[PDB]
Amino acid sequence: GAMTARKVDYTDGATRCIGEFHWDEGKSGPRPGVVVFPEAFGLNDHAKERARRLADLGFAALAADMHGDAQVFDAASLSSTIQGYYGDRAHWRRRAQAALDALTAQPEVDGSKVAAIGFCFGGATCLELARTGAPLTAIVTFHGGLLPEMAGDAGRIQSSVLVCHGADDPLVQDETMKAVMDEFRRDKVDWQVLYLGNAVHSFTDPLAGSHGIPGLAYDATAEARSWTAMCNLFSELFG
Amino acid sequence: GAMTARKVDYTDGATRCIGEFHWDEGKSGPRPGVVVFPEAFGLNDHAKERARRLADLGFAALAADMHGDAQVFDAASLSSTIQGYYGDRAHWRRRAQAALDALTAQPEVDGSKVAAIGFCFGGATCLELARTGAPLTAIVTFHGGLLPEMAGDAGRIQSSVLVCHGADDPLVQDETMKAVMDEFRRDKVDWQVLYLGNAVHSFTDPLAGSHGIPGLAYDATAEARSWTAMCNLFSELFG
Ligand SMILES: [Cl-]
Ligand SMILES: [Mg+2]
Ligand SMILES: [Mg+2]
Repeated sequence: GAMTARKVDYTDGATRCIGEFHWDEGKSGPRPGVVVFPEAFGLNDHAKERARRLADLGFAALAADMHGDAQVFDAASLSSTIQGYYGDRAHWRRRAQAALDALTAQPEVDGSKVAAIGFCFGGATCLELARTGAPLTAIVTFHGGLLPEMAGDAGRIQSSVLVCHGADDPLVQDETMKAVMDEFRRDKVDWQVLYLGNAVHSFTDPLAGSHGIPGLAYDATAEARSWTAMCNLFSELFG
Repeated sequence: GAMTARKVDYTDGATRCIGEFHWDEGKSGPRPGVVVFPEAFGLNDHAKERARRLADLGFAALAADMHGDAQVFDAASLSSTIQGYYGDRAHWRRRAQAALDALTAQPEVDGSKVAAIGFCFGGATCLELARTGAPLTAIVTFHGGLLPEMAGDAGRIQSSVLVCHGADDPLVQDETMKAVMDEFRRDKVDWQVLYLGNAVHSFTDPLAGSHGIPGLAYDATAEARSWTAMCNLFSELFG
């Protein structure tokens, strides 16, 4: 019947992280692995549920702890450490790589077949990680607040890229989306961008409206369609 | 085993059209109907194959004859017909509606569950037809050279809209895509736009390169992914 989950301790320098690894015990042997990067709030029920859903699709999934000590922040207390990441992208990248290493350390994971998904800040985190040249098959971002690349990033992405974007999301500027697409074009990345009408930021979270942060709202249609697009990409590229 | 096809005679004023209707004889009773609008060349093997593939998915599909007398043009001989449509959008719309009426006339079609897909000019045709307020559940455009709306079109689309766009297609301007998306936003249409990286115009046709028209090339990845997105939307909205 049910999927199983277990805590995974890992480190990034002096920071101790506690992720949660989801897999189907009913399935035997190595299988594709997915890192799930949460929203800025941190490792929360939303991210863990997405990892569970991935285990139910036949994957081994690690819900990542970016902040360390499984810390969760509310809207008020958040800028430390989110600005920490934007102001030091090398540090941000190492923290993401630590999660990918923790995934690949699990014996249920086929290390040759790994991907990453992420939500909001976690979506941005997927793209940062891909830009290091990590050996990812695919990344999928969900309402990710993507950044333009750093000098030296050109040509490094090895993964397929699917960006699922809320078409009315006020937190992501048109100019940024165009710049990122132009990077993908330049490098001939295997890329897609799916614009989801009537969707804003955090469209995948039924609690999106609970934070009192403007520009965040749930849209079940966008959640379903983006998840299906992700599922299709993984089925195409794995197995 | 195999799907079946039959010719369907219909008229738009003085113009006699000969479409081709595809269905599974193994399936009994009314089923969702799809009009397939071809590229500018006219009713050809490419369009008929897509109608066949739709019949294999459980739909009743009419490959439309826009030009009349099942006429096909090559790249050289094409403009007199095509400029005819762009210079008289009301006429273009009536010609499209005649195909939709011919579909709905077939006893295998559930008239309450109809959609339209189109390729290139046929994609543009789907959007023109939806702008009349036709009772379509969904339209899906594949490398469609979409036009901005006519004065008086606002609020009229009742269908879901999925636009599958080749991200490097030189025949469709960024400004046009942005304008169309802004119409969808304004009216709160149930819309998506899927940008397919590395794809140009006519990405769904393995013969795209055979016409000697610059900007046209096949991309099997884009063909597959756009077809899957279409199939998903139909499964979501029908049944
Ligand atoms: Cl669903
Ligand atoms: Mg490459
Ligand atoms: Mg509406």
